Amino acid sequence: DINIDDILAELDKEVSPQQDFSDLMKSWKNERCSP
Amino acid sequence: KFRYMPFSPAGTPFGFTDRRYLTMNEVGYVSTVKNSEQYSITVSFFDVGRFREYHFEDLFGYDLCFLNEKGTLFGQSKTGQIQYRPHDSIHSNWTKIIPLQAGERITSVAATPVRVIVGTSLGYFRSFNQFGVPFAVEKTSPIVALTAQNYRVFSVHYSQFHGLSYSLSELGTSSKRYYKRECPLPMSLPNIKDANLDYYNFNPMGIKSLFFSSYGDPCIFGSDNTLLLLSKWRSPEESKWLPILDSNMEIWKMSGGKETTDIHVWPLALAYDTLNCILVKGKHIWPEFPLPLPSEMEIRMPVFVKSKLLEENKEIQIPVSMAAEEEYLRSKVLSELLTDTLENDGEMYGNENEVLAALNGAYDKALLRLFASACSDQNVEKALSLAHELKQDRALTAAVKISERAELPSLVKKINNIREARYE
Amino acid sequence: KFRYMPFSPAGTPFGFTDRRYLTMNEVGYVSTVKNSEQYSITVSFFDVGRFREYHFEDLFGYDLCFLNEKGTLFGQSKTGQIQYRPHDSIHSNWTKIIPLQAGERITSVAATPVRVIVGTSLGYFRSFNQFGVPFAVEKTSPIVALTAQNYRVFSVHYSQFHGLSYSLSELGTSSKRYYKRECPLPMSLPNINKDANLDYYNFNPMGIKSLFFSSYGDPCIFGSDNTLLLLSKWRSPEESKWLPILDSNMEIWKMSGGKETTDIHVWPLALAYDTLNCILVKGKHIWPEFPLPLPSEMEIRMPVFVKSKLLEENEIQIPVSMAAEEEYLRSKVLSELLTDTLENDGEMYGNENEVLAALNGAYDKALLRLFASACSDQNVEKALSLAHELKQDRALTAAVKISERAELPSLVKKINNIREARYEQ
Amino acid sequence: FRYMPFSPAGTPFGFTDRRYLTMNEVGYVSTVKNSEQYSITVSFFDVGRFREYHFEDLFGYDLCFLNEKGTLFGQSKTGQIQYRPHDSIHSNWTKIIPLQAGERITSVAATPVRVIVGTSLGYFRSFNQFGVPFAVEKTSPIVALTAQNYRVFSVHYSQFHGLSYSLSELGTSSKRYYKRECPLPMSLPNKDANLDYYNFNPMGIKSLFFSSYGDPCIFGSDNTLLLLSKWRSPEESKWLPILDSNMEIWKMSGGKETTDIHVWPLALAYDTLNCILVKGKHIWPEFPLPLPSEMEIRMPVFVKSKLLEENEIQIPVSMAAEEEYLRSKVLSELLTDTLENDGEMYGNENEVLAALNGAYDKALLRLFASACSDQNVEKALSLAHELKQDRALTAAVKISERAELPSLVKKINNIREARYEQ
Repeated sequence: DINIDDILAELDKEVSPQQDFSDLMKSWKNERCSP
Repeated sequence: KFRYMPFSPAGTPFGFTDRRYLTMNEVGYVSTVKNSEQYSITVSFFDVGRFREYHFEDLFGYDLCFLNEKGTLFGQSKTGQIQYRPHDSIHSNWTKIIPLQAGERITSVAATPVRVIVGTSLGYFRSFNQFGVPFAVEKTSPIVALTAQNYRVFSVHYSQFHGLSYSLSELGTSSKRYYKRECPLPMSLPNIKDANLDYYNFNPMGIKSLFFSSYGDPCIFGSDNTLLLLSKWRSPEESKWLPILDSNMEIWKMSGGKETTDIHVWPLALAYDTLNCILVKGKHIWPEFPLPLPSEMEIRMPVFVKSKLLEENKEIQIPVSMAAEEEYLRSKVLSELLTDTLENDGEMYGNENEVLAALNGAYDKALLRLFASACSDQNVEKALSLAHELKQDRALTAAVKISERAELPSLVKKINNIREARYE
Repeated sequence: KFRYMPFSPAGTPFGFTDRRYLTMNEVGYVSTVKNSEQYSITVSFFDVGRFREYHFEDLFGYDLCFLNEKGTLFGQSKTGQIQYRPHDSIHSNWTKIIPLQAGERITSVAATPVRVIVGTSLGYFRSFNQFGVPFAVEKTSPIVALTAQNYRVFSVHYSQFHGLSYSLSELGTSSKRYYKRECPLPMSLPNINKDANLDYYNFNPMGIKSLFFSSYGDPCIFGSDNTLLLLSKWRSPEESKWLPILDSNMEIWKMSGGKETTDIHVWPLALAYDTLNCILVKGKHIWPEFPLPLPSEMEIRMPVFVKSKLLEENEIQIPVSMAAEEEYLRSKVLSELLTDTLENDGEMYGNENEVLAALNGAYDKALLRLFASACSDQNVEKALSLAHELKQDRALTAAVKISERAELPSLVKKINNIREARYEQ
Repeated sequence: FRYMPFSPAGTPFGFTDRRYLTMNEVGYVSTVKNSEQYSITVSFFDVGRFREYHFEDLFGYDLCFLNEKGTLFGQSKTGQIQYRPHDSIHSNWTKIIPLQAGERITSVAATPVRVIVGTSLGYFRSFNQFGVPFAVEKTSPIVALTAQNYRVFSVHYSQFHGLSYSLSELGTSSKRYYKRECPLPMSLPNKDANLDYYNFNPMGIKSLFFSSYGDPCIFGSDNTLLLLSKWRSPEESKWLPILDSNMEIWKMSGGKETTDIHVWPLALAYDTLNCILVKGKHIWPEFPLPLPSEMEIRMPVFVKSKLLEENEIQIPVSMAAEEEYLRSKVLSELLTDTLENDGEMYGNENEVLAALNGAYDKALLRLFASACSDQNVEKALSLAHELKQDRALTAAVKISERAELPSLVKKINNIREARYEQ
């Protein structure tokens, strides 16, 4: 069939404390294990 | 030959054991233990913040029960004893014997914030206010099953001389109203294996449960393991039963086919679009005392042609045509139920209009995915008939874009006429 | 496999006695004696002061009958001959043949001052004016019993493919209305699975003893369960509901002293407001004998009583609280029925406002006895709910006085809140 | 219960490779065994508007329906359906429907707008005319279906529900059910020539259709045509047994109680049933299909014993006047109901109604003359109350003068005054 997933995407499209905590977790995990 | 038996929603038999459930629903569950010559009853709740579990020794051997927010109602089918127990215990308990002729039984009981209701195998329908004052006695076709939610009462009637039928009421503190009285019910009865025969000796109607949605729509789940919901019940000339979930089909699907058996669905409540149920496993159809967690099944409109799925799958993957058909139909019926709720009853939480908007988005998306297949076969008329169905003009632009990419200028032209008509 | 035997209200078998009744009614009764294999009709009346008896030979074998104020209607179930005989003779008698298809019977017939109706075992509903001109033909579920009053017709249907059901209809000037339309009927059938019972239910397998309108035009029926059902609020179909307003078997059990008598039976005639007019049959055969007992009466009584309490707490003497319950319910239902009659039909006898006021007095008095019972247990919530059910200020202040002597001030405050909220209107 | 497939006026095989699937106003459909393949023929009675064609069927379609815009086919056991427009510029389409274990399709129906399928488990599935599924609903088990424009008329039966019907219409805003699973007053059937048919169609519903003016009808095992009058107001609706074909066959057979001629219903068109008269051992039409024929609608007030006492059979004039009065009354009601709600269908109806009310009064006047010849004042006066036109009231007055009955003159003059003084 004719694919339309991009058409549906352009229709469907119409900082955070949680990301900061996740970045802290990433920083802690990277720091602990790196030389 | 047929026999009348006491019913309560989602209650279970004893079987080989010495304990069973009297009822279970969105509020909680009730269990009874054959403690030698007397019965230990435990009333347990799912919201343990609002309600505290309690238990008592029962010397009468109650076999009927109904549990709601304001209190528990009990009944002994053979002797006519009933008892009501408010949950706060600020209002008193009370007990009564209702009169039974020889061989008559209470077949079901129910309760309401200003009423208590008892129905019998000879069709007497006795009403008491919530403090036990007798208020009325009707006679109807025998009430084989019965429930309420808030003030809305929904009952199923049966006899060899009237057939299977239902009634729907809204009793209230004022403006006491009846929506439908003893209309025929399209549910399927069992064949009036031995474990099934044991259950149907306990419950000959095969009504595993009977309840209301969270938004107050009547629901019933019969021996065919198919959930039925009465849609547009508030306007009786338009009402219709929707088979919103064939649980045998969805069990066969989620198990990956294989004619999967010895797994059964035991329903508790629909919530909004998602049947809470215990999934029982093994030969017996009903749960054991350590009540498992009530697993969730989303409703599925029964459009799934099993042979087509067997051919494509020989874990099951669904063709997008079938998936979009089910998506379009499910989103339409759910949007209609939400619209009728919000018009007549209004929002109970603070997000139902937002849910309805999101659901309309899913509806138009399903229509576009079917429109694409119609355009792939270059069927201009089928595609145009689908184009009329879209609710959002903003989404109807996608029908234009698809018909352009399908090189169908006739579809583009006609859809542009609809764009202009919708703007105007 | 069922047999569509002919039916008429309160009619009886022959049994092994060649004298039989075709119908009985508040007007009178009809009987036949099978002399020389023809049928000497006898038509009799209970208010002899304005109707003459008369006697004649039916040579056709009329086995169906209806008796009304204005005349009597007959029918021969097999051949379809029917006959109308007015009770004066300013109007003529007349006779007609009705079409029967193969294997069909006329099942029942009825008449009023402005209509005549016939029903058959293949469900044909045929109707005529009082002079015998056909006015309509219609097909329905197989009509197995039938009755009528004024413009109103109440019919009962049964088959293996429709179930027991009923219809209620009324002729307007322009067109007929159906209030109820082959709706299921909550009456019990006889136990098809005792020799007198088997005789009667061979004569009448459907087990209806009689079905009739009240003195105020409410449909009623009396079946094998021996309880009088009345269809309340029939004037508003969505909310109409059958009331079992009398268990005559329970009342016979009471009057015989709490005794399981096999030897007294009630045969209905008509619901005159508070009372069922009836014949109290006695002995083995459960239908009236040739010398009729006089038209008796039972008061209607709601079936709230239970034997297990009547036996131990008590020719049986009712406890005061259980009596107050039944009085409350009976007053409630009759008050509603007369209110609806007054709103819909108006005064039919010119005194119903006073009867309704008397019922409301009995209603509030029954509630006051229940209120005293609740306050005797100091059940505040039950008593206050009962106080909401009272419907006149005199009774509300009496409830306050009963609360005061119950030393219960919470009720005193709350019922005075009711009083304030009501007299401020 | 058995739940065999149904289609309007279809027939069994009966140890014969040919059978009919449907018969209508527009035409008929038939199929032939072709080894394990089937041949199918679609044939038309209006060969001017439509064209006959064949096709070969590998699925074994046994349900069918024949709308003027297209034919619908269905396979009862396997659950496939197919739609074939007559304006073949519109594409055909095919859909496989979900059938559960032991389920069968029991009926199908089609319209210019909507396609309907019903099953032995009471699922009631709807599609638009291009095969887009528009709704799923559950009912008690469907045993028969028919449709016309937006309107749908279904029959249901179950051991746990009895025999019943629904009448529905798809409004643009919403669907409406005028009557919903209400009990249906048709007789089910009560030997081999009967058994061969009732093993194919155990309900004995020979056909199921709407009138030319859009009122539902059914034709059952009793061979009586039932029409649902005043269906547009359920508070007052009536099933009228407007024609007993056994009486007409007996009348036209000179009073012979023949089992050698039967009628097959095709469709009602005002005062005439289109039908096929069929003769011989089998009660259903055979391979060389006879021409369509007509019976006038004639209401069942005839008494057989009285007619053979009177006597081709000739009706005594009073009985004839009764039948004509009764039929003119009910048909006048149908025309008024249709013209008030649906409006003119073809533009002839408004004059037909006036002529029909003339016939109504003309029949009542023969009854009035009969009463006045018996000198029965009260019967005659009630008959005078039923008259419509002032010409008819004055004719009744002149009859009563001719009957030397002046009490009727005074009374009917006062009725005439009561009408014209307004």
